[PDB]
Amino acid sequence: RKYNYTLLRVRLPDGCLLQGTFYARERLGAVYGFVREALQSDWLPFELLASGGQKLSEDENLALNECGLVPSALLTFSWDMAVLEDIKAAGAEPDSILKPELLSAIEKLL
Amino acid sequence: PNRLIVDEAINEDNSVVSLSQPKMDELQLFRGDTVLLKGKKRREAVCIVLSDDTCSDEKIRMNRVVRNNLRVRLGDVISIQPCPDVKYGKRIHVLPIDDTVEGITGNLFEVYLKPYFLEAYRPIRKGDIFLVRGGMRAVEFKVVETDPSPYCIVAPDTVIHCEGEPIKREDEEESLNEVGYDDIGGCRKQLAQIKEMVELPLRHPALFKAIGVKPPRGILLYGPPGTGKTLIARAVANETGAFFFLINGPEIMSKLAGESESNLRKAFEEAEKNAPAIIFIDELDAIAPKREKTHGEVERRIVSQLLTLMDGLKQRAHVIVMAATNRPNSIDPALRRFGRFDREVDIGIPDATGRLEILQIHTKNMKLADDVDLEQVANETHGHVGADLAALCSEAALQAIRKKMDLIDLEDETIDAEVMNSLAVTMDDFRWALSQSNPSALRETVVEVPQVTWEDIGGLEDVKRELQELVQYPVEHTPSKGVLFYGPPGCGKTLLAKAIANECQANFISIKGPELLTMWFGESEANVREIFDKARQAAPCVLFFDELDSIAKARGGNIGDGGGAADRVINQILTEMDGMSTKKNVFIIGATNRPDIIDPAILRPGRLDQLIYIPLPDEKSRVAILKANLRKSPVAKDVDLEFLAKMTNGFSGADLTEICQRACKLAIRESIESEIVPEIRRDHFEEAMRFARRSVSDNDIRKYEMFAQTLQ
Amino acid sequence: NGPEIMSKLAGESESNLRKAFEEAEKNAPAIIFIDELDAIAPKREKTHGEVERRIVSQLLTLMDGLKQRAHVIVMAATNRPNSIDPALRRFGRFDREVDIGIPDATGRLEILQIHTKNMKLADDVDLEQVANETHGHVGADLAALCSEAALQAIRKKMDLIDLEDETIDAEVMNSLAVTMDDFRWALSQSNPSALRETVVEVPQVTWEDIGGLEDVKRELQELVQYPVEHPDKFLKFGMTPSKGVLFYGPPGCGKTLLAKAIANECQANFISIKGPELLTMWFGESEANVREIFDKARQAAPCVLFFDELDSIAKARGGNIGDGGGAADRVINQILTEMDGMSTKKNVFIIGATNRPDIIDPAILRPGRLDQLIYIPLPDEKSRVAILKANLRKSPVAKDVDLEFLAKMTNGFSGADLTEICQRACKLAIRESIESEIVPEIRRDHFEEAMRFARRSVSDNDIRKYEMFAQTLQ
Ligand SMILES: Nc1ncnc2c1ncn2[C@@H]1O[C@H](COP(=O)(O)OP(=O)(O)O)[C@@H](O)[C@H]1O
Ligand SMILES: Nc1ncnc2c1ncn2[C@@H]1O[C@H](COP(=O)(O)OP(=O)(O)O)[C@@H](O)[C@H]1O
Ligand SMILES: Nc1ncnc2c1ncn2[C@@H]1O[C@H](COP(=O)(O)OP(=O)(O)O)[C@@H](O)[C@H]1O
Repeated sequence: RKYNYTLLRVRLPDGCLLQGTFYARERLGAVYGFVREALQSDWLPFELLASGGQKLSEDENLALNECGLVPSALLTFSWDMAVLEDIKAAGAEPDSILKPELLSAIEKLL
Repeated sequence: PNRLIVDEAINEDNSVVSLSQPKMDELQLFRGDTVLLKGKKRREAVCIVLSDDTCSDEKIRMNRVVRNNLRVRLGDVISIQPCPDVKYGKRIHVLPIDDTVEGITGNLFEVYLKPYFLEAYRPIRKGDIFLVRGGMRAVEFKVVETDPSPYCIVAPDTVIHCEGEPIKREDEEESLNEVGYDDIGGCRKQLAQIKEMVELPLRHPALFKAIGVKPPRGILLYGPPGTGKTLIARAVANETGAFFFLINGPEIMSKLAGESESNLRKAFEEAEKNAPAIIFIDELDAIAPKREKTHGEVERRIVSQLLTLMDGLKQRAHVIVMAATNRPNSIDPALRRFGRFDREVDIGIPDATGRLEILQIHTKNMKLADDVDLEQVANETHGHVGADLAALCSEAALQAIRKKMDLIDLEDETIDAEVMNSLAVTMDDFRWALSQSNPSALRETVVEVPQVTWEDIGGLEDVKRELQELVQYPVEHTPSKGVLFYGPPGCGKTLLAKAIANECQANFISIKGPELLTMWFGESEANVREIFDKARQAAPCVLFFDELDSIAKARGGNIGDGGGAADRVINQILTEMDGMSTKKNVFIIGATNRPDIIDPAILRPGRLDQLIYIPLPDEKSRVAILKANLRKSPVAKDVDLEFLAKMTNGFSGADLTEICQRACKLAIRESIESEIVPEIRRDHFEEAMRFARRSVSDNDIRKYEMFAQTLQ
Repeated sequence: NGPEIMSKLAGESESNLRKAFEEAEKNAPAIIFIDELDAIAPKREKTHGEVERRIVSQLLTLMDGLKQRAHVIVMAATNRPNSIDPALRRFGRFDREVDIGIPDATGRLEILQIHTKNMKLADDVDLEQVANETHGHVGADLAALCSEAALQAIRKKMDLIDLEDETIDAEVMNSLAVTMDDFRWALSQSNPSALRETVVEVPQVTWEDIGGLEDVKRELQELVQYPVEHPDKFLKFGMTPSKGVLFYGPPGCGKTLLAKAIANECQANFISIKGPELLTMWFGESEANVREIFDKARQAAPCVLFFDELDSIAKARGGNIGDGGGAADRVINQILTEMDGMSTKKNVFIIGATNRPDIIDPAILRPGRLDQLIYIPLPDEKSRVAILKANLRKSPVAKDVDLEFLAKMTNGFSGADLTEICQRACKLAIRESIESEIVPEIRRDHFEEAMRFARRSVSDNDIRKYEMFAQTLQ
């Protein structure tokens, strides 16, 4: 009987950690929407990998308590392979994942 | 604070450990976060933390690979220190360990390291040793260079390099292919019993050196060959760190007088020098046979030397002696006196679950095809022990090897890793091996949890509750430890004993008429004591003595020879029952179809104090019986089971089953003939009704009802 | 010790045994103790080795040499008095023997007290309760319990005060007391080394423990005490005292208490032989164990030798059916022989019991054996009340408890069944008492609740069978 909410963290390629609060029954589409709003480029396709090695699909209507992400979990962030090939081929270093609007309020972990 | 006791892993993966969620909440880390673990000798390791429903609040679950990198052992304590600063690596250089790369060549990265790390995001620290399984070989690697330091997370964009000679293992490092606790399948309870008795004096010797009270000096492991008697002894020594000395009968008996006893006592002296240590003596019946069976001086004197060496263990602190035999009664009884080898464990034969676990252990390095179903194999391999399942996996591998190697034709000192990587073992290869394998433990009784549950028994709703209360009451709140069932045959007497064992997850020990008769006929009724001792070792279990009067009937029943109601075996059963306590977690159930001629002693206080009558099923029960028997088959909607039950007024449950099987057989025959219908139709049941008859007469019911009223 | 001498080579075992005797004479007075005598000198007819037959001959001659070796006594220990070569027990040599057996409840307490002489015990420690719980334990096990309880107290307190060294301040040691929890922990860790062996002891059952049967209690005193309290009257009138009595009737009426109660008042050992032992002797072809039983009585004297389940032999031959013959067999013939050879002047009285008197070999009831018959029926109205009152002597009973009403309902109950009612009502009162602290007496509700679970152990048909038999005997 211990839990009905979950806290998620996302490990970003640029060394930053993104955190947010969700219902234990929330769907994966709301987590992808949350991350898109936090990203510098909300349109740029990406994937979120769960702590158990299972990839989370944005188009799959699964709940966080069904995906093994409750009461808490860390997700691994990666851009879609299609855009990574163009970013690397062009010589563009993806050194910023999040929007400056959130980064200006970055806190240290304790 | 922030410290936990090291325990066994549930997830075998080498990059993850499991904590109880309340400790992850205190450390404010989430599932998947990367943490450092602080071990002994100022060593550390990096891993991912998850949680489960089984880890103790004050323990950390980690596998052998993680413990070896920390140079810690089960029972130690480590600190947990989250390290969120870890970043992704750019280049990591990994090289194999020489001890595992011999006879194999090719590109180890493409076969092992690449799929191991690909999209796995495993934490890696410089100096880490880890195992990658595949190609029927277990190959472990060490990390020699990391661009970030001292640890990082591997990413799909991280460069993985591997050039150079294999690395030699350090003398303080153990091979990951050495037998440990993760290599033992079934008999988990027996292993836990050894842990309680052995690990404490070896991990915490100070507790026993400060006091004059010695721990158990010897443990006798007995059971069929190939069940893990030596595997447990070695695994315990390897996990605790105690020195393991191997002795066996033939090695000592092959020596001449003087040399034999010298080698035996020399090993004991070495164990003290290397204490803590475990001395394992295999084939105890060969080194210490019963003296009345031999006139040789060598055999008698070796027993005398072993008897004194066991007594000397009160001086040889922290040395524990274990031995293996086939049966506790096949060795010189002097060894079993107070002290010495006064403690024994019955290993037994793994059940279907244990056999599956053993197969899964052996196939760890095997590449299996999608059609391979090891659970189905474990269900078919009745009578097999771990030694036979090892042979089964080997033979299945060899058949797969021949099929491909005939086409590969690689003749050299080593085999390419690539050709082994593409080699898979299919169900056809296991099926072939099953046809060639022959169980080594088919003669011994196999005892396991039955598959019969309460939903398989029609009627008798009150008897179901009575049995559940008899077992639950002494656990939830002198309670009885046994019940006698009487009544007509074919009403479920045996099923009741199995169903209560099933729901309790208890072992079911089935004794049938032929076994009771065998003991009587051969004047070997002393074997009853072994049956009761098995019931204790198998606890929790249900000890079911069917056909209690089978011997009385064999001796005449209604006429009679030189005996009457009592016999050699029932008197031994009565004797042994008086020695069993209600706290032994053994429930004794009897059954008879003629309760008027069974020695009434069995119902006297302290024995089978519960007495339950099982009548023929009534109309609603007969319908339930038909539905239970048909629960596994397609049945047409035109089948009126209530109509059948109304007609079969005098039928037993066994008689209703015959009707069901008759209709089933007819449905199958019709389907076969049509192909050369897909469900059982009323016509098949109506035909069965023309031949099925009641097996229990009205006169037999009156006999049982009169008995019931006589005893109340 | 046997196994050490046997571990030696031929010639070395004999020389070493001789040296011990020669050294004892030089150091006389001296005592030579040979442990595991059955290992150094096993029965010659049970072995094949020449060395084992030789070492027995060597010990036999050394024992005979004790007539010349002044002031030397040889003692030995074995597990079973009949597991050694009988030659050693012939006149001279080992002409004396003493049965040590297993300590009784009083001795076990004494052992616990001995091994706590130096131990500081807390007020909650109760060694008498431990001694009663440690059934099947011997001195080796009770000593372990004392040392283990000491260690637990030392690790809880002193190990957090002192260093890992050999020297401790006297004040720190004296400040350490052992609590009852440490003894209970050790009790759960220890396992009795002698739980299966029969234990013979003077029982604690007294006449006040038996409800009803007032005339039987007196009759046993006449049978057991009078022949030695007033021997001049038995001689004056030429009376031959009976050697024993057989009890018959329903089970659970106090037959075990009758034999124990007279043994208690007489301060005599109570030896309880059960059916399974008589069955083992017959089936195992070990009838010589009958002599062991009667010899135990002769060595344990004064004692009461109680043979329970006398019907077990007749049942072994079929009991209700069997062959066409009688109840005579090998075991009963050996038992009857030993009875005839036993004198009443050894302070041994034999009591038998059976629940099936109709199938007992009539020979046991002939003069010189268990010629007297006592019927023990189910307790009557006044006795059932007396039984309930006796069981409740150790606990306060509420004024609302009507023991006569309960006894009137339990018309078909035995004394054993009335005891369960009292014990269950006691447990129910305890359950309430424990909960009240998270009561001082047993209330009517506890007895009425117990009545819902208690049942009679003897059926109405069994009662008629026993009454008809007793009536047939007139
Ligand atoms: N309970 C078991 N669990 C896992 N493997 C087992 C078990 N019992 C036997 N085996 C396997 O069978 C073989 C046993 O052979 P061996 O080492 O001689 O031990 P023993 O003959 O004492 O069982 C090993 O390969 C071992 O892995
Ligand atoms: N109450 C019952 N419910 C369902 N099936 C029954 C029942 N009684 C007997 N049977 C059928 O009879 C068969 C034999 O039952 P079993 O308990 O082995 O009889 P017994 O105990 O007399 O040997 C079972 O396979 C079962 O299908
Ligand atoms: N007349 C009685 N008075 C008091 N207690 C009795 C009486 N009869 C039986 N009991 C109780 O019943 C228990 C069993 O008695 P026992 O004589 O051993 O029966 P059994 O016939 O089984 O040997 C005893 O422990 C005793 O406490």
